[PDB]
Amino acid sequence: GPGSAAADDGRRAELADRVSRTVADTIGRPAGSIGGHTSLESMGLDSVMIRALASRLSAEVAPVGPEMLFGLRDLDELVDHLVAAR
Ligand SMILES: *P(=O)(O)OCC(C)(C)[C@@H](O)C(=O)NCCC(=O)NCCS
Repeated sequence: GPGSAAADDGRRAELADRVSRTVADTIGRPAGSIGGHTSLESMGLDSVMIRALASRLSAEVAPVGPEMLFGLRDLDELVDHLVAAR
């Protein structure tokens, strides 16, 4: 039927769970605390954590450089890049 919240919104959710676990392992928090709308400032993602997270996302989700991660608002903007890279 009609798209909700968008067309192919479920294809982001398949990648966003892998992103959330990959972020959780980088910052040392429980995986249940992470979610798509969470700001990267609220997760403490400084330059060193971003350089680690880029390598971790390349190993566990899809290839990405830290130059993309410095441009992000939240994990919803990131998963739109990685779902399109596959
Ligand atoms: P990245 O190498 O671009 O930056 C790393 C950083 C630790 C400097 C950055 O993430 C940051 O927190 N910048 C703000 C620093 C600040 O407002 N005051 C100095 C705190 S020691």
